[PDB]
Amino acid sequence: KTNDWLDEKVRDALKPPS
Amino acid sequence: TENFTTNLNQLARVGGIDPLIGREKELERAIQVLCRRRKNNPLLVGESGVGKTAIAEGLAWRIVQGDVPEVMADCTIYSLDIGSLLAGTKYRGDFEKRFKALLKQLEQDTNSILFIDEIHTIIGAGAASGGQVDAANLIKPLLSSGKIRVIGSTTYQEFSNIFEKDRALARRFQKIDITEPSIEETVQIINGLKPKYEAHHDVRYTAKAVRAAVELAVKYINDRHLPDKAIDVIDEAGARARLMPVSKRKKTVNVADIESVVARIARIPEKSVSQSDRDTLKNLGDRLKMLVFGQDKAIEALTEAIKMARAGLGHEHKPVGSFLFAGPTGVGKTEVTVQLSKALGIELLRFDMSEYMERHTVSRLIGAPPGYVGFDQGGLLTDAVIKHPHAVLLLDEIEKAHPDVFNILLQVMDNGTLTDNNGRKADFRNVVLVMTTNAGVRETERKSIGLIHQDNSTDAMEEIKKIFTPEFRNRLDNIIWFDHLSTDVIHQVVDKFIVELQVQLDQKGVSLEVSQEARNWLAEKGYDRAMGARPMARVIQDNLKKPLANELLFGSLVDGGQVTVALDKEKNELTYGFQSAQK
Amino acid sequence: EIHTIIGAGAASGGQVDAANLIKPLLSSGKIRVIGSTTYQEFSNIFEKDRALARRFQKIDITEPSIEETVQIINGLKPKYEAHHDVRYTAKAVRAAVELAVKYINDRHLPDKAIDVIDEAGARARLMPVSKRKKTVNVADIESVVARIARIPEKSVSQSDRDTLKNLGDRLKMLVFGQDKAIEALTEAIKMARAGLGHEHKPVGSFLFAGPTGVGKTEVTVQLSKALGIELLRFDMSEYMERHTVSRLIGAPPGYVGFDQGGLLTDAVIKHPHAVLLLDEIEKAHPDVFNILLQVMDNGTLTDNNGRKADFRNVVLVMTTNAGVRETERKSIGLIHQDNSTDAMEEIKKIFTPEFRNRLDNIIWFDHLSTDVIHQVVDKFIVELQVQLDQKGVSLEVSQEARNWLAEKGYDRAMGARPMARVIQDNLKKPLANELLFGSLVDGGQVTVALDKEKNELTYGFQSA
Amino acid sequence: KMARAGLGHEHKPVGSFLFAGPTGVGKTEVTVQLSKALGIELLRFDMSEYMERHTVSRLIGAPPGYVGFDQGGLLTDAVIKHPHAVLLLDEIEKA
Amino acid sequence: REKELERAIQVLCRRRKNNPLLVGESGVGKTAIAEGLAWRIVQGDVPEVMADCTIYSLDIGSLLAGTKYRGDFEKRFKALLKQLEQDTNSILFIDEIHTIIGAGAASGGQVDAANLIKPLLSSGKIRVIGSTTYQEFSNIFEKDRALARRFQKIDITEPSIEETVQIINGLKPKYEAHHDVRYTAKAVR
Amino acid sequence: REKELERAIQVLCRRRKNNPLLVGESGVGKTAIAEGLAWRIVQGDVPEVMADCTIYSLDIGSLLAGTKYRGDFEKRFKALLKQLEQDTNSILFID
Amino acid sequence: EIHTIINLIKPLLSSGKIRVIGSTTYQEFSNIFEKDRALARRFQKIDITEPSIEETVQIINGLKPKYEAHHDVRYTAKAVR
Ligand SMILES: Nc1ncnc2c1ncn2[C@@H]1O[C@H](COP(=O)(O)OP(=O)(O)OP(O)(O)=S)[C@@H](O)[C@H]1O
Ligand SMILES: Nc1ncnc2c1ncn2[C@@H]1O[C@H](COP(=O)(O)OP(=O)(O)OP(O)(O)=S)[C@@H](O)[C@H]1O
Ligand SMILES: Nc1ncnc2c1ncn2[C@@H]1O[C@H](COP(=O)(O)OP(=O)(O)OP(O)(O)=S)[C@@H](O)[C@H]1O
Ligand SMILES: Nc1ncnc2c1ncn2[C@@H]1O[C@H](COP(=O)(O)OP(=O)(O)OP(O)(O)=S)[C@@H](O)[C@H]1O
Ligand SMILES: Nc1ncnc2c1ncn2[C@@H]1O[C@H](COP(=O)(O)OP(=O)(O)O)[C@@H](O)[C@H]1O
Ligand SMILES: Nc1ncnc2c1ncn2[C@@H]1O[C@H](COP(=O)(O)OP(=O)(O)O)[C@@H](O)[C@H]1O
Ligand SMILES: [Mg+2]
Ligand SMILES: [Mg+2]
Ligand SMILES: [Mg+2]
Ligand SMILES: [Mg+2]
Ligand SMILES: [Mg+2]
Repeated sequence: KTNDWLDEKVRDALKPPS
Repeated sequence: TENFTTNLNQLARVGGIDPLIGREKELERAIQVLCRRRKNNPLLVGESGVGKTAIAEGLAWRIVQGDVPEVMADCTIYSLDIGSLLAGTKYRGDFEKRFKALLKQLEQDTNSILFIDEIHTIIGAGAASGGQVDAANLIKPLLSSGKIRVIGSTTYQEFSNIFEKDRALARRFQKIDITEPSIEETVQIINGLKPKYEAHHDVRYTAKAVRAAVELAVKYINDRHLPDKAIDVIDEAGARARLMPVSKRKKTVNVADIESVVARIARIPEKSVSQSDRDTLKNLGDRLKMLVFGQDKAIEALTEAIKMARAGLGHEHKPVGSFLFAGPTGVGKTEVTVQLSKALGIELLRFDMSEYMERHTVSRLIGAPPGYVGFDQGGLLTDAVIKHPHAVLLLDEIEKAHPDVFNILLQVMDNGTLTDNNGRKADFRNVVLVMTTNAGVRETERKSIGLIHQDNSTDAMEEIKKIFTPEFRNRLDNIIWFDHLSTDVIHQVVDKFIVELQVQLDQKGVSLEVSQEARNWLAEKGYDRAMGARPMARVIQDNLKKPLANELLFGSLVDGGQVTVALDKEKNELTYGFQSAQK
Repeated sequence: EIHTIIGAGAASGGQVDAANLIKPLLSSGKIRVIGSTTYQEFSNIFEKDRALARRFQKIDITEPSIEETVQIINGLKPKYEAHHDVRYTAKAVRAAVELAVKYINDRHLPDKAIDVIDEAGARARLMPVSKRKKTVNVADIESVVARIARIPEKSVSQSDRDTLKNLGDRLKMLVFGQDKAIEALTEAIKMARAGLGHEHKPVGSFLFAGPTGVGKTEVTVQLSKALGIELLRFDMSEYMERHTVSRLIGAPPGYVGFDQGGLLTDAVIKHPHAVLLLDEIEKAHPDVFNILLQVMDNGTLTDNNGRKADFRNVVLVMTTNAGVRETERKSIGLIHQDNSTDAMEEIKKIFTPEFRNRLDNIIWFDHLSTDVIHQVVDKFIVELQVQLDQKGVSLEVSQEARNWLAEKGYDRAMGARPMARVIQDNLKKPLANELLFGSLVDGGQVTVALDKEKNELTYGFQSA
Repeated sequence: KMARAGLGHEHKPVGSFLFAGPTGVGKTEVTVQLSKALGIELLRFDMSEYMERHTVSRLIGAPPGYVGFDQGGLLTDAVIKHPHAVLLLDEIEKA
Repeated sequence: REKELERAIQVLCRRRKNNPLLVGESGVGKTAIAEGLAWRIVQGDVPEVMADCTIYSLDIGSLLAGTKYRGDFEKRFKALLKQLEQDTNSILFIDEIHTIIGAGAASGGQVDAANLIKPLLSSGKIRVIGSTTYQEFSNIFEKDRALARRFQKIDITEPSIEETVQIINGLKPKYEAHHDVRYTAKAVR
Repeated sequence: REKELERAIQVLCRRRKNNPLLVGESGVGKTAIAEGLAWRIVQGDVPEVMADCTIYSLDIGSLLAGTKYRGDFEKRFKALLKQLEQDTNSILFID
Repeated sequence: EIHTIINLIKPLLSSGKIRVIGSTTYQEFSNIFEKDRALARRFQKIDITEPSIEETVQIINGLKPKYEAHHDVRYTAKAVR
């Protein structure tokens, strides 16, 4: 009767003011 | 867009990339795809090292050489660099401007192709925002229109799990499967590439050397692919010559040099064994007999099997030797295996099979399947053999383990390889598999109910047949039954145990001398056929170690001094005399 | 691909999106805009933005019928014909739709059928330098579909035809006896090339059950070498546990091992035409047999990713050792009994009746006869000779010596494997000592004869 | 004394003694006093719990891919924490 | 470690894929071999070809620091590779080489240092020494079959007891100076 | 905690691998021992070599929080390491 | 509903400068608080049990004047019980 046990950061772009 | 793209044709003419030999069908298919009215984008999907980048870059070399169709005579291939495009795209729209400008230039010329190596990267090209906008989305409309042609190259793993995810992009790219070349194809490729490698290393490769490298690489090096595998051996062999002495073998590299390089890469014993190795092998049986007295047949089988593999008469795809050691307790099944590793100076992969009693424990040896907590751990057996390919695999107390474990060792004995949960394939060709079993120990010691006590040696074999499935026994090279430990052999064991005590005693500065009379007394007092040689340790411990330890801790032997042991026949007891050597 | 406009901007400060700029206008209804998206993207991306999804009116689009697709090709025929300067026959366009849908499954019917037309025109345009052939024949369409789908089915070549005829003869030379097994494999493979093959099943699904030492795996392994196809050997002892079966079809999405994918489906995809040797299938968990049931009848297996692997051209050979103890079991009584029937009953117990019905044939390998063993001894000697050739040694074994080796090692129950052991002790062991230290170190010669008086072999080594 | 003196087996534990005797004869107590006299940890383990074969997994832990694998083995972890100790196994026969 | 170092020179002198990889268990001395080459280079014990070559060590954290802006990571990685190519006699040493597979990249993005460095390694323009444990090499590095092909594995087997005593004797002047004590010969053995 | 503290100083004075690790059960004064070293240094009850040293307690939670970028964690972590590297005497504590 | 949030919860507790009140469901406590040793040590479990039948009516009666004033109509004592 055994049982088997199964087992954010992104770059951004900047826009300078026109 | 010179910064982002490089012209392969220009590089081919002055410097060169690589001469392309063969792959006529692969090039014809790629060229046909490029000539299509729509979706004329070939994708060279293949295993690593097959030559996916050679075909794409070989087309430029072929075009300058002129061995191509007239339509492709004016075509020019550009190699895009994803890193260069994203070198300075900090501001919004910078990448789009550079990428759109590059595609626009191709449309104007209308007689050029783009070679994007490792095309799986562009599915996730630089996208600051979460929006799906990326190079794949930008290039998708142009691909369907047919304005531009773009060659691709990616592995099966990357294509299936990254490129396929994007259904729209996959439709535009016509998959072209690249298959590993045959042995004959690979040797021809090396001959064409041989001048390029000969010039760099200033060596000349013999015809035998190139053929041996391809054949030897396939036999021993399994993880890599044949075209890449053969070039690695050929390239490395040339490097050694440059680093060899000034004039010993600079002119040419013989087959012997190729055989040595293959051995180092695969960590297998080199062919054409040295005289030093021959001396060790010739005296392996003699040296093993000194440590393990008796059981010469077992030592002979191990030494003879090891001699065959090194000689070159080993099994094609089986281990050096598979031996099942069955015998009464104390015979020395584990000791001979342990000493074999020490004598040969190879790692001893000792596995206690008692631990793997339940079926679930089988996962430890091969690792847990994908999607479980144990995937990272891997397989103890697979990882151990991979780290130490040449080793002695000692599966002690194999009978204790569940029959499921026996099934796992079927491919090892016959196929010679085992597969890990991650998919890695282990090589058992050079490992010596020794399995010690205590089956029939109860039967052999047991005395039959009869006037004459029948020898129960035969009975033990019957349990072996029941415990082990017939297929398992057939794969074994031989079953070496340890008969018994004789009285004469036990006399030698006493000397061996005393020698072990002497080295331990040497550390404390005390020297022990045992008379021949005392040695015979120990053997008769503790000789037990059923228990083998283990009682010898107990009698020696009580008779000799216990008095010495008391004296050593508190007494004359605190400081190293000679001790003398003699037998008194009148009392039939050992006499221990201690003489201090401090002054 | 209107899913893209939902985003398109995340720069600091602006906090603007294309969908938000057009959201008031769409709500007002002054401007109307058409859009297209994939079913997966609409449910996962477009549906998330309820405002856009609410406004837009979905119009389902699905693959057209076979008749409708050929009509489309005829409509598009002037464009493709003009570019390639080729003309397509009415039968050729019909063949492309029927052949492509039959063999190509991943792509949908419209592009899949057109892909053959475009490639067919390019091949016809590019194949002859003289441009002798401009029209596209039906035969050309078949060849193009074959390469795209990587199926060996095509008109048999003269070079390939010869090899097919001698496949049985060559297999017999390497594997002696077991003629029924070789005939079943050769005949099934011949049918596939001829075209008399199952529409949605593998060419062959053979279960090999026999005594230990018989050449069940060897015939399967040698078949791949003779046919020049890859051998997808999958040892089934590793898959004893139920959870391990997922490894074959891939781990469910969201786990550590999902990316690696299935080992069976990926291998079959990489090598569509190959021999799938599932050795020791008996040891595998019952769940493994369930997966194979689908492959035998449906002809395709879906992995965790959802890709389907085509087993139509795969030769499925599953070796089993079920009921092997009965084979070596010695029945009580003066005369031993044939336990072949008992072994079949064990196979029936282990394998479900439905599984056996799907299998093309179940071949019971017979025990090796004395005559067969004599050939086996010669085969092993040839392997030894090849190994000796690498070291520059030549071995000559007399006929009397070969008979002596056969009798010493011939065991019906154990099989051919004992013969190898006899060769190792009698021949390899003496040569090994001489090879390492002796006359055979360099350029050796060897002769073997049987001493009739002493009934023991004599090994004569010449340094040469 | 022999092990500390340097005349030990060097590959086996200090001692493996099976104390078989009638109830209340002092077999368990002598081991407890030995630890106190030596000032070493006493790794008391009751073997009555391991009545059946499956319970043995607890001593060495569950294998990878099964529940309780992270927990580890009580016997292995206990010895690791206390290398010098007395490993008492009461009611060994009942196991 | 002459045999281990000798193979490294052979790999470094290869026309293509001249990237030696030092795979061994922790504590064996892989970093010592990678850094020891630089020490021997100054002394001149290494072969003439190796002489006059500068070995650099890559700090993954420094390269990825302050790279939030798109393309900053690529600029730094492509700038360093350009430097190595221009010199033609510089060898890069990437300790814990498995880290480049998981270098700076977006969640969706698959562009990493491994993909960028892959073309240069195959061509042979740049030589890159590596160091990683057996566990990381098999569970992470080997998974990337493309990257593994470019790197040549060099097995490192821990030294014997006899070999180890000489290593301590060579490192004894440094430990003695820091602790201002002298280690007896018997103590080292 | 003289015995426990003495072991820590010996490790810290080592030329290499001078990173003591305190392992114990919950609520055994594990954190207090590391914090106590700072208190002892302030009172000058430690050896002369230990004197004139600073103990820094790194907060993993604060460092991880607020990065929201690939290089934010690396830059702050590398910045922290630079400060410790600049001062040879300085020591770090990571609970 | 602290269980909904549970990186910064541990540092404020460890510092001890500001004490924090946390309301979590019994099921969530076992799933989150019991599993995390650090969170469990800092937080003290205060058992909040439902009032008895007599207590429940008393609470309504205590709060009944507020309700009656709000809408200007009252409930009989029999009705609330
Ligand atoms: N037909 C061929 N002719 C000549 N060289 C070949 C051929 N096929 C492969 N090569 C060699 O292959 C090497 C180039 O790498 P490829 O085999 O194309 O793999 P790759 O594209 O780098 O693999 P990935 O994409 O990184 S997994 C060089 O050594 C080539 O000489
Ligand atoms: N033939 C032998 N000569 C010398 N020492 C021996 C011999 N056989 C056993 N010993 C010693 O006996 C002890 C136990 O040896 P093992 O190899 O474990 O015995 P074994 O008979 O293989 O044990 P099991 O329990 O039956 S697997 C060691 O001290 C060995 O050195
Ligand atoms: N019929 C045969 N003809 C020629 N060689 C054979 C034959 N049967 C076995 N052999 C030899 O035995 C080896 C091949 O054995 P396999 O066919 O792989 O065994 P198997 O069928 O997997 O065994 P089991 O015990 O049934 S699992 C090679 O050395 C062959 O030369
Ligand atoms: N051959 C050697 N010569 C000199 N010192 C060595 C040698 N091998 C090991 N050492 C010493 O042992 C350490 C080797 O460096 P380590 O950083 O331990 O290498 P490593 O085992 O590759 O590292 P990781 O971090 O475990 S991958 C240093 O303290 C060296 O002084
Ligand atoms: N030889 C003895 N000397 C002193 N007390 C003893 C002795 N034998 C038994 N006892 C008493 O019994 C206890 C030990 O009983 P124990 O050995 O655990 O019993 P059992 O063998 O039945 O499990 C001691 O702590 C003491 O109370
Ligand atoms: N040796 C000691 N000297 C002084 N205070 C101690 C000592 N041991 C424990 N304490 C007190 O008890 C606490 C033990 O908790 P601590 O070891 O910090 O827990 P944890 O290891 O779970 O982080 C200390 O913070 C301190 O208040
Ligand atoms: Mg490539
Ligand atoms: Mg043993
Ligand atoms: Mg088989
Ligand atoms: Mg008791
Ligand atoms: Mg290191």
